Amino acid sequence: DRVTTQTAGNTAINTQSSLGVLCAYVEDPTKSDPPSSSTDQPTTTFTAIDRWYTGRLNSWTKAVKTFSFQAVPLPGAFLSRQGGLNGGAFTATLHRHFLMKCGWQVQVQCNLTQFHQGALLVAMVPETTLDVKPDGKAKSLQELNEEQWVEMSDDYRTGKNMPFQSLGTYYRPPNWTWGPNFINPYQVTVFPHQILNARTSTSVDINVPYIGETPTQSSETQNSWTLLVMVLVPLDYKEGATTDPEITFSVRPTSPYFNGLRNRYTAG
Amino acid sequence: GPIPTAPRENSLMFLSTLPDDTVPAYGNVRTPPVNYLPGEITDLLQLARIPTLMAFERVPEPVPASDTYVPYVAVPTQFDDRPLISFPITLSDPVYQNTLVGAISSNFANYRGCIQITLTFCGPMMARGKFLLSYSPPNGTQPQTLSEAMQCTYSIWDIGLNSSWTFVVPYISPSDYRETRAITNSVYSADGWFSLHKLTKITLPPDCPQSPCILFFASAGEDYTLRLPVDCNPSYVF
Amino acid sequence: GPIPTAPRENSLMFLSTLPDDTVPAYGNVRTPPVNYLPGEITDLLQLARIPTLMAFERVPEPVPASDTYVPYVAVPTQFDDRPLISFPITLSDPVYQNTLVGAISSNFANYRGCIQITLTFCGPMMARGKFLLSYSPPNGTQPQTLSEAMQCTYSIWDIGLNSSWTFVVPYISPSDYRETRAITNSVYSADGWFSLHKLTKITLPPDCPQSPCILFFASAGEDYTLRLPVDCNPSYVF
Amino acid sequence: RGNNGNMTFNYYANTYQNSVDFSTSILNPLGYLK
Amino acid sequence: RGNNGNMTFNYYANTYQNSVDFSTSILNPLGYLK
Amino acid sequence: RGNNGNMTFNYYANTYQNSVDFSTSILNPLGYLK
Amino acid sequence: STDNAETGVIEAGNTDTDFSGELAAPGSNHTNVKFLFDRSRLLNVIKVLEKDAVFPRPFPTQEGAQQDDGYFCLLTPRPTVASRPATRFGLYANPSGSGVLANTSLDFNFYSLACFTYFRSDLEVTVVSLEPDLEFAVGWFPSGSEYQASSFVYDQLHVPFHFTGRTPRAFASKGGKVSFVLPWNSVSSVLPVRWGGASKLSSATRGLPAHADWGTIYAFVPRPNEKKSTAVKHVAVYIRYKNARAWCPSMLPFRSYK
Amino acid sequence: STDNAETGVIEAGNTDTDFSGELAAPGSNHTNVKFLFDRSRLLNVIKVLEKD
Amino acid sequence: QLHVPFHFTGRTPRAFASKGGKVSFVLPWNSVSSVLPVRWGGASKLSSATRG
Repeated sequence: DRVTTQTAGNTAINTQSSLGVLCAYVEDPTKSDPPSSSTDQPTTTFTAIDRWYTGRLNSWTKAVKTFSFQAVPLPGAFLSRQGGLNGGAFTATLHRHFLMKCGWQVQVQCNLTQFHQGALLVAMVPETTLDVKPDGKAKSLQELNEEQWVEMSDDYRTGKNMPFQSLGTYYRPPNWTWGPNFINPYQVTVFPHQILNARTSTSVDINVPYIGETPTQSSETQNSWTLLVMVLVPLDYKEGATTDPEITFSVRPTSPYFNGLRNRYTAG
Repeated sequence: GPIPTAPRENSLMFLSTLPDDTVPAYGNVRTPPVNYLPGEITDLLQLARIPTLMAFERVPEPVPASDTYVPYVAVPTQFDDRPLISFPITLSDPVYQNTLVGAISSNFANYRGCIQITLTFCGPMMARGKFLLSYSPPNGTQPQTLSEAMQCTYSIWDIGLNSSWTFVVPYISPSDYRETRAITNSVYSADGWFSLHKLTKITLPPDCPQSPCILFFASAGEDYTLRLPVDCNPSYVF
Repeated sequence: GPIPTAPRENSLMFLSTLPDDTVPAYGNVRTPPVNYLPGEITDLLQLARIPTLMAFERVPEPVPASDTYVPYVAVPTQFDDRPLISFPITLSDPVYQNTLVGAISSNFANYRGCIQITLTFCGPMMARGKFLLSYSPPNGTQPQTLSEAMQCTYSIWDIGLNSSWTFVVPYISPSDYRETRAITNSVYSADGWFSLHKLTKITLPPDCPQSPCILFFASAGEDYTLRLPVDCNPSYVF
Repeated sequence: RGNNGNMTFNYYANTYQNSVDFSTSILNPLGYLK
Repeated sequence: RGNNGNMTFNYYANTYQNSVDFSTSILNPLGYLK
Repeated sequence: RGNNGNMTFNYYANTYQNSVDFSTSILNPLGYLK
Repeated sequence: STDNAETGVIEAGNTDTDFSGELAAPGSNHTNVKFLFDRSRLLNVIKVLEKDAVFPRPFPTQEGAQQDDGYFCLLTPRPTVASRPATRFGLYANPSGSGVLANTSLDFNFYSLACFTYFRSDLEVTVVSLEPDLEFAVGWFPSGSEYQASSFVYDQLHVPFHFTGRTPRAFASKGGKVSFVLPWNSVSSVLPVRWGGASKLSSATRGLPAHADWGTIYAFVPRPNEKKSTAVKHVAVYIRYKNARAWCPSMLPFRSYK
Repeated sequence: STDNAETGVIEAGNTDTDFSGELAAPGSNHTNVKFLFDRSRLLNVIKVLEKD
Repeated sequence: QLHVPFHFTGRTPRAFASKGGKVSFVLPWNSVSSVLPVRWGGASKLSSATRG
């Protein structure tokens, strides 16, 4: 058992010691319909893009602390090209369609030995902004390698690290305390998730269909499923064990929905 | 004894939209008949799908006559690679000042659906040209030259024995209803610009005049539905 | 003539919980559809039986980093005969600060039923130990050593190929409903402490690290029902 | 139609509610091109 | 359901009471492991 | 019984009027001498 | 028992999972989300208009501006600053100085239950004056629209336009209270309590869903403009949610330690 | 398309008049003229009589 | 600038009277125990409590 050879398009990934699947909210998530708000003929799926793209994430050592997480947005990951991960043909498509709509398979990657311990937590939270400190500039591919992890401060816990706006100098400068977007780390296992540790598994999967505030959000602005990995108990290993294991990931779109041709996107 | 009652918090108020009627102070009257005169209105949308002439800013030759604003297009002879007319879709822009769907949209809040614009040629029959018209959803900048308006959504058009070409801007949208005016010019209220380009030169024999003209119309399509009124703009009376 | 009526003492008041509805001031509108997005909530109890990581006070080594509070257990190597973790059952204690049933209980007044806690091991596969977990209803003092936690209600637990052990605190009670927080820490609101002891030593080969770790969860069982809400604690916003 | 909630009853008879006419004895478009 | 005592009648028709939708033409768990 | 005049109807349903119980699944004297 | 929680999905366990004993009866159902929320709740207070109103500006505003602040109430549970949709929530603790204090608001106790990501309802507007012996008038316009502000003279008396219009008004009694239920009117599909996104395509503050809201209530007295008193006055506004739904659950606000 | 508007009467054209795509559902009916006007509206103010 | 307390709002019901009116409503059971005692033995907690 426990050997899951998943084949799509022309690629095929298997993880020999895996666990299973985990759908969300509907037992078969790939089913959908073309959106009702549009009127144009939607460009549906095609077999050249039904794919596992993979991409390297930062490694992890002794020096990490509890609740420290990486988080990658989606499909905004495909735009800025983190970790040697690009959509390739897929970005060349969704630059040219003002409406985009799709659900996601993910299986994440590690492999610790049998003389280790330490629990990760792979989960994809819905509808968050865990990539910006309030200056207004979204962080990009250069400033990922200076930290390797987000040390989980209190300002994400109290919702103080969401981008506010220019108050206008007619008023008083305020005293902010709360925002509705936050992360409560004692609570984060209410989302589709599974404990990945050196106990039983090596690589493990999530699966999720669509959620949205509208039938179809915009092309290059929305980010529904950020996926975040966070450590609950740190690693311990004696001198001679394999130092600093490596993390990558594998993202699959399922049943894409495009709408609306124009020129290739050039940012204003 | 009387039936026991309990008045709730809503006492003696009157709501403007309150769906009920009031006791008449004088009743049992008759009226003149109606049926002889034709032309009823059940919905104003039977009204709304009539052609209406748009209104544009005049090219840089301001004639000092009153209100130098022009319901046509003066095509130039000269070769340049910028469009003839480019205007957005926000139904309060100064190009949508007196179109019907603009006019009866100007007092409503939200609509849904398509927007037809058509264009009627007017020139000498011995003249002939090729004109394409193109539409793009909101990009970062505005699509300017012919490759950009080429890739998106267009139709080329001949000059022949007829004189028009019915065009319908498709209805792509995040949310099904859309606003009518933009208090903040967001993605929910604009839908990208519209333009038309000259593809090949206007071609015409000698001793017949230069620079032909084209009129623009604007009408509601089939799916164009309105909802939920708002108080009006009295600025016409001042 | 009108029907005779008699207004009772309740005139023009509005009750907050008053089970009735009011006349709309604007009606007959439509809405965008719903059905496309999945994941409804009928009851929050479908919400309430999800695992949730507890939160404990750190052992006496205060790391000066922010909020030195720990969602696991650091088992020591040394032989002593006091339990590893002991915590009461009052659903406002600082061990129940961010568990789900604690969280959505913190704004309700009364519940009824069981409370599952389970615990997930995390250590090297070549390590193995025997751990018992025990529960006692309110005695005079607190049961401390292994005879006291032995007599009451317990389960021993292996380390093998799996990694957890689902445990359910039984529901013994004077009265069927119970409170959620104790204004006076009485018999109706507490139900005795919970603890777990190490029964035999953790056993592990050379060149693999000491002191393994165990995570704790806390979830509602089957019979866990809530009732009768109360106004909330706004102290999160300050 | 209009806007009412009067799906049960009205109080007065309709000849006291609004005037009715004399005795002289899926929608439609607005004028064809024949 | 909610909380009502309106087991006899409501005054307005329900299309005036609350909005209804368009035409696109014993409880359940929250996501299995297949 | 008690004291009521409500021989026609009550307004709310009785589950909103007063609490009812759970499911555990000519008068009489007060204790005989056997 | 002896199942492991690392598969992400574990069920519940009654007493006979491993012990001797039988499962207990279900107590109540004060749990269903379309009953739990249906509670009359005030969000804030309102300074009453008495003249030709003017409404606040876009995001930056230099001094010398003339707007009348704290007269509108963009009624949402979402955090709001100066009666326009903000993204964070202020509490002006050290208010000494110059420069006007903005009108903040938030629905406090809604989040402490809220384990959701998307929400759906209708609401009702309940108003109550705090000052005695007062008679007033409430107005409203829908979301994705904007207030009309001018005045037209009648018999030398300047009277503003918000006495009349299309959108409904309501005139109270002698110290009465006005209430009515109000349905959906939003351009988007469901109300978000979390959002990614931005208002326009580029160069926008990332996070505020500007057109997924309800609307606003303003109060004003039925008097002409030139007969206005010098004492200002106040009025509160209340909301009770109705027929609610919910989707795709999430976390809770973090409790103190502290 | 390719009809001419100079006949005075032109109909409307959906998306499949010349493009690929299908027509959209009707949204609402806040359009009928015996519902649109039914709104309480003041026209003016009045000085009050007190004599002959 | 006006300090307003929290007991204007909340979950549990409020009631605002009229001009010198009177407020009344019926209220059901809510007690953790079974029936109301007019006599009692017992104590609040297990030990060191006032008996009665």
